[PDB]
Amino acid sequence: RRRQLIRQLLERDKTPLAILFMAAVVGTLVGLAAVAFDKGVAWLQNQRMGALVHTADNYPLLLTVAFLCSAVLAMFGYFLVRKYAPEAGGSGIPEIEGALEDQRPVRWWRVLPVKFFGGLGTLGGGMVLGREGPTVQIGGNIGRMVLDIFRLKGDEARHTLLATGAAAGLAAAFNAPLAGILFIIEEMRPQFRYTLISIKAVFIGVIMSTIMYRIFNHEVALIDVGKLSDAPLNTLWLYLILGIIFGIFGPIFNKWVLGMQDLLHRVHGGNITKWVLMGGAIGGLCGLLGFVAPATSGGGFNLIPIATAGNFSMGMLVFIFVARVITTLLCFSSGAPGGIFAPMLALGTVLGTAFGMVAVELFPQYHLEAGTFAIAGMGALLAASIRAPLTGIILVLEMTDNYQLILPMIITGLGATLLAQFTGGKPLYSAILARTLAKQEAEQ
Amino acid sequence: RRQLIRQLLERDKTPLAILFMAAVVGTLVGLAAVAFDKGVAWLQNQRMGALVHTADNYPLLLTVAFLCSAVLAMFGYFLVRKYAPEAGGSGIPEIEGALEDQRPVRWWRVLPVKFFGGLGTLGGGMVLGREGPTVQIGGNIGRMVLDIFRLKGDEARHTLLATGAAAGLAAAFNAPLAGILFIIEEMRPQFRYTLISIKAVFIGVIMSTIMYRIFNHEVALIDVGKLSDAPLNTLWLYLILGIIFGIFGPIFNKWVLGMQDLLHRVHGGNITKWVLMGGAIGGLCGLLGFVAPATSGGGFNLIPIATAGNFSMGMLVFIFVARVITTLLCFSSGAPGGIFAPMLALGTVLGTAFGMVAVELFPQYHLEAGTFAIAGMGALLAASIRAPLTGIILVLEMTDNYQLILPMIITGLGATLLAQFTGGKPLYSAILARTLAKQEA
Amino acid sequence: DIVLTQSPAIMSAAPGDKVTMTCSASSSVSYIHWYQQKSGTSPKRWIYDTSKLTSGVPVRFSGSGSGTSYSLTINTMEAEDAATYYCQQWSSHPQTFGGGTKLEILRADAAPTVSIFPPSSEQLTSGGASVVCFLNNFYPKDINVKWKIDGSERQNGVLNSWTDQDSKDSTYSMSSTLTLTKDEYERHNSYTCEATHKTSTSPIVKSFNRA
Amino acid sequence: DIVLTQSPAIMSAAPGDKVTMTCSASSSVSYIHWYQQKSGTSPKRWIYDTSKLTSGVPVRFSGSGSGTSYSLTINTMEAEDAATYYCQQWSSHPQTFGGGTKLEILRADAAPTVSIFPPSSEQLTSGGASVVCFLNNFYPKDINVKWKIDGSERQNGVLNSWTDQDSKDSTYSMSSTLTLTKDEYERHNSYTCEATHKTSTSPIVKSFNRA
Amino acid sequence: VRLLESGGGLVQPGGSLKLSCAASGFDYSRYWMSWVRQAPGKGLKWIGEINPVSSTINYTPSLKDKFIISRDNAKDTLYLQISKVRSEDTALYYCARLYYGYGYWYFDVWGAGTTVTVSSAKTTPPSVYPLAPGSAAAAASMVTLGCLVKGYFPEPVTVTWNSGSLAAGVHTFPAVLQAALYTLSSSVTVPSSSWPSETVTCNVAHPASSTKVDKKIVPRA
Amino acid sequence: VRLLESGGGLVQPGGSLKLSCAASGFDYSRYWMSWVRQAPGKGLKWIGEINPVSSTINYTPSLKDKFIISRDNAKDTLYLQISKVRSEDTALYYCARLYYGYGYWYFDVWGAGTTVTVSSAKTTPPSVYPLAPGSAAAAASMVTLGCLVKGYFPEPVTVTWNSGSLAAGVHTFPAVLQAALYTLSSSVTVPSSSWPSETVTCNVAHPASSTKVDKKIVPRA
Repeated sequence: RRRQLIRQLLERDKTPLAILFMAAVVGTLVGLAAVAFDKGVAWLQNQRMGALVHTADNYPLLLTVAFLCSAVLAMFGYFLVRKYAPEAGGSGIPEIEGALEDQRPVRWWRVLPVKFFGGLGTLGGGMVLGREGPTVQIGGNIGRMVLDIFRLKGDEARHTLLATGAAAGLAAAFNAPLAGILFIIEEMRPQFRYTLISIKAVFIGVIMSTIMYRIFNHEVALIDVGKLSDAPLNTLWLYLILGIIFGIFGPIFNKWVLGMQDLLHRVHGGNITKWVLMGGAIGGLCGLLGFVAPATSGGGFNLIPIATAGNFSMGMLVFIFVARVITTLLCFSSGAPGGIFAPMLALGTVLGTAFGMVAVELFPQYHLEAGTFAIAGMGALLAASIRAPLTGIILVLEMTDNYQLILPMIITGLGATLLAQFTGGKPLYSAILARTLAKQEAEQ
Repeated sequence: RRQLIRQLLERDKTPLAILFMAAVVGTLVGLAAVAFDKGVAWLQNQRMGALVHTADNYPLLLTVAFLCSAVLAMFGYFLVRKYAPEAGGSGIPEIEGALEDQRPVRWWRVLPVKFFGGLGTLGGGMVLGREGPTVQIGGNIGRMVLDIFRLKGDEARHTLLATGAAAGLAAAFNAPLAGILFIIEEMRPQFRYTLISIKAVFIGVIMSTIMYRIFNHEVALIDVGKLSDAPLNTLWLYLILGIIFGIFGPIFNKWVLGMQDLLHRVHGGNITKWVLMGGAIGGLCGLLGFVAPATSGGGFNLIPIATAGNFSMGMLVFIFVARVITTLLCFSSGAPGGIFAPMLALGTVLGTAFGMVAVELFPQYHLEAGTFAIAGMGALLAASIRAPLTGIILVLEMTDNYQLILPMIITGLGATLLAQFTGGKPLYSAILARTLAKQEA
Repeated sequence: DIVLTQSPAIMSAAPGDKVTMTCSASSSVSYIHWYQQKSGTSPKRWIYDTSKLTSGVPVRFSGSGSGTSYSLTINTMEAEDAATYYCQQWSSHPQTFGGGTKLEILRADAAPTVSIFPPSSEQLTSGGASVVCFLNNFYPKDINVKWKIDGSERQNGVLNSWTDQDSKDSTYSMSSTLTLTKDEYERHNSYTCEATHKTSTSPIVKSFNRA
Repeated sequence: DIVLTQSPAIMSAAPGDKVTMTCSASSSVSYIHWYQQKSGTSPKRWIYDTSKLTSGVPVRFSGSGSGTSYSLTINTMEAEDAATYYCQQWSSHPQTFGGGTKLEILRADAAPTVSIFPPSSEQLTSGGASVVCFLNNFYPKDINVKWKIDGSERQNGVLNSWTDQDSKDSTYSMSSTLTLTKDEYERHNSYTCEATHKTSTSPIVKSFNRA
Repeated sequence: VRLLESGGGLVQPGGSLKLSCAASGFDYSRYWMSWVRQAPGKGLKWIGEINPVSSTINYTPSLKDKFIISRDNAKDTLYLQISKVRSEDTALYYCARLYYGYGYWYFDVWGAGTTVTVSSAKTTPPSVYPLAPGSAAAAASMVTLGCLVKGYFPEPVTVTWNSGSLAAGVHTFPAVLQAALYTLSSSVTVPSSSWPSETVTCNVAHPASSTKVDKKIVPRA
Repeated sequence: VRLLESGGGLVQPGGSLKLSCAASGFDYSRYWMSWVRQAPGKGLKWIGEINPVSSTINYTPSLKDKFIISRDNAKDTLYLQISKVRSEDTALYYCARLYYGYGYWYFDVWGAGTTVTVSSAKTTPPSVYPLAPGSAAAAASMVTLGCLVKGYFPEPVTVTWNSGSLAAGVHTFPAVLQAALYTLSSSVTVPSSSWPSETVTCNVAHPASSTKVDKKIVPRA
């Protein structure tokens, strides 16, 4: 079996040119797709902004149209999902995680148009969901579609072009090449057995889709936060404590996200109308709140910079947090099309900032700046609910660009995964596949 | 399927023993690495001090430069030949093997031999890195506490071996992420599933980085400052640079391997023709670390200087050739010490040179040679050792120009792509393949 | 170094008109930029990379082209668009600017407001005696000033100056400056300023008498 | 808040000698820093975090200690080494400094080179009369002065004023000055100044006579 | 963000001057800077560009040190020094901050320009004379007044009314040249029911001789 | 790397002043700035600190509006306002930049200082009186000269001899305050052959009162 290894070693890192070239086309498409999707969601949130100006007098009438637009679009989104592709509701990352294990179908002819226009609906109405959901899945199907359309054969070409689509999907959603790649090879890939995912192909995919994203989204970062201060070595223990706090809260969040999936199922019982209606009702509540308290609504990217700069009061923070846990659950849990990845960054920021506030007053000898705790805490909910620290860290890092905060970021992150383990929480992406895969067996 | 649901619900669960044991491994590897770092420093400084004492008489100084380097080199090659041949050269492939259960981790031997062996080769100013020594030293440390604590299981044997190897790279570059990424991209059993707990590898690296920071805070290994940016119409240039690294990547692998052989003849396996040729190159090192220090040493010194575009074109080409020669002669000659470091320094110098050409050719792009320096810096590591994702994140963590992420990836990828289509192989694997096949044949 | 040549050197449309000007270039150039320079203001980066608008540029403005010809278009031009617009390339070094296309606005008529001004008393303590006469906000730009010392004509030592077209009202204004000496002016009593313009057949006359 | 108290208040030690000051703290402190203040200059950072020599600091300096008690130490003191060492914590807030410890070159004794001075003529052109008495260049700093007006002891309107140690000989100077109104001065004749310094049991007397 | 260039005005032919452009509102290192000039009445001419680290400076097809461009990142200031000044070099000089989109560089924000006059003439403070309507002003709705600015050199001058508080209804005619001295007037219109009742002052400003005159328009007594 | 505090001097009790630190040689943001004063010949005490984004300003346990720290990164400068000044506040005031190693902060680099004297006493020039040895002393090895700079306020005076060229063997003693005026004396031991054959002069500046004076020590005739 050593002789086998010698033969393998000498044959390492060889990816059929077909695969490579096909990853390239994959990335390019996912990029354009995500670009288009992003522009779509923007256009719609702008339309809705335009109607609130046409009715800018009459207060209740404005509160009406805010609700009704959000209603109408959310419904339209929930519909498309229920009526044409149930798999494309909720996130869509576990759906892809499954596909990689060969345990789920990649019904692209369905999902692509449903998840796309479906999300365009839910995100475009200002619901509390990210774009990673839609684009990761959309990304995977694009990878499937071009595997089909080109009839490429083999386990490699089916795992690889599915994974590179998935990555280009995260990369194009955050402008975060490395985060895309790291996500695949830390969370996405078949977690329990060896697989034939060519990493070099994953790359080319992501490269393309980042280039695509940069062509149309040049010269504006999603989160601008500026160069923050440093953290002295005697400051480190404080990030570990923050990590612990995230570590206990991590699974508690997972309970509610799952539990809420259930408690909302009853409200509609699986009924296409009780759903779409409940769908547009949460949706309406979103457009409403995206006016009377916009920090409680929307994707969350907008208040990240604001909180990091320490511009919110303590009151205002605790409010934003509570209001955002509620609205985050209500949208994701209710099986609307859209990731929980983005609003998890937003919650981790707000929570980390709050810790930093308290940290600042209690330790003036440290010369603290709340905003370093905001950035540490930013990817830490992602590290105790999704349990992909390495992805969270390198995502935050790629986005906030405070590499000097590498230690506090790791230490917070690690402390979060450690306490999220010792309090018996479960990789929220896994647990959703386990519920979905089990729900398929236990109805036989 | 049923099995998978059982697995999913049981994912990311690491026996607390393993975690706690990782923490201690990192801590030791950190301290070890620190101490090793200080050692090499100390000895380069001794030699600096003797050249002060004989600073008059020109050929007398050129001699003492030679003879200290000679004597230390010898002491290194000896300790290696006489007590642990496994700990000559890099020691990364040696650990890669151990991960595959195909090599032994004779720590009782390697620890003292690689340590003091390296202290000899590095401390005499040889063209070798610290990653070699620290990575291996790191794995054995992980082995040793697996032994000393009698931890049982495949997990505990692969995990504590890996976290040690990571902590080892991390503390060698102050690069936590590069440590972990290296494990799960290059070090791990490349062809079968394994039981390396990533959460455990983290904790290791955390500890060893904290260890490194405690003694080496407020000094970056490479300072380069915030470089300029790269416009989109400039990207193609990094792809061309990547292709150039892609062709030369394997060509370098040839000579590094070929030279391991052409130098074996000179000694035939004989502990005396070895140790003597050992201190002969070693002497030529300290000698050159005086009459042209850029051609000698670890190479970190000239990175900043090249990135700022302070070398002329002549001076660069020279430094390149000189450094290819000296790099081979030191690593190829099976002296204890990585080729990782000198590969960065080669990549910078090559990249810079490309950037110079680039600048004069395209004034409308407003280029700055130093952006090609930083692209190229991890590009040789992407075409010779073929671990681009570790290369990028390593350079990124060390040069901190996140804005150059695209050029860095594009160059890197273009290098792994052309080092595949010209039939080169992961230089760390090819060394294991040589070593495992020379075992059975 | 690419030579860029701009279509009309001076053009003239009425608000509401779709308007196009052109930057033709000596070799091939790609991604050109355009600058708006309103009267006595600095250039303002207007359209960049062939067709992107700078922030705050009305969407009434657009850009296109490729190779050797590029254009800038205003869909329904507006009167506040009177500037000279330069195009500039930097796809080839050194970068280079266009000749400029001065867009001028066509509007309805506007009668000039004439104002006559006797040589100030400290200007008499100087030695000169410049009698000034403003014609303000007229359209079109062709106007005819006429000077009449004691009913009789003068045309020696007169100086004229017109402003550019105003940015909001698109009208012109003109100054006329009769300069004499202290005595050469005191040896007359009546000074008149006579304004002939499209809007009046019979010249608008304004005059001051020292006595 | 934490009060640090440096033990030797002032001290002397001959060049090339082992010198050690304390800095006992009222509560528990970590990683204290030390500043050297030379005479009439900006304090400089010397030792920090209990003991790291700042870039520049001669290797003969050293810190250590912990919890409630720390110390700066000089193996082989030097000339350029005398100055004031202020410890400082910022382990607790607000940060605090130690009293300071003045480090002084101990040396060979010197008897004082006494000069006595008659009030200037111009000072008298004003009805004041200061008798100055310079006791220059003596080690140790410990001296006594005492004036004799017509051979009689006098304590009023005497003002005494020592230099800090010299940086050319490490000796003290001191001046005594006795001020009297011109009248007051003029009714006395024998004015004496008596220096009583450790290096003799019979005082150096230095005096003059108006007559 | 603002670029406020200066040091221009009058120079002797063949002689030389140094323009400073002082910047403030953006990290001044980070940015390639540039100079572009514009001869009176004519178009735009790129002179040169300097990067932040001063390690690249291109000039246009110029001569020896016809131009010298430099920058002081400490002071946030760009410098242009011109030698052997023949009259081609009579222009408005713009310091511009440089940037890109896809990567083809443009001139991002332009300064206001200083004027340089190559001429052998002499710096002359302007005379400013009030222009109030003749003693029988048939005062209609809206009284028009102005002030006359003659006998200055070089260009330019700037006229504002009541330190800018009066902006609506103000003209200023381009100065005309006469025997190497420039002349201009500036008009302004107010409600008749707003003057003489209220101070109307014109603020003329000749930078070259560093003069301000504030003539205040007194009705005719 | 320079910190330059100015603004010091004489203020009447109950008054107020604005001390100013002006910084060069480093990126002034990123860095915390601090104020530490030294009550004359006594303990160093810390007044306060201000972070770079001015969103944190900490003082010592000190009364409400006593100190008001702020800074303006644009002008690269740090201010301190003392309100209701009293004699307590008479002190040497240094600004310093804050750093650390393990993370317990230290005072990195200090300015020279400015002295604030809080006194109702009026500024008052000094009188310079020479101190020749009398027609009663037999000129030995060394001859000791000197001047008395009596009756000034406030500190400092500068005393040099032969425009500072006789730097050897000089002592200016400390000034001592009395009934709201200061007196200091200054020695200059030259050899016996040096003087009266050579001119030994003393130069005294008290710039506080624009006083510059040169008083020649001629022997007691």
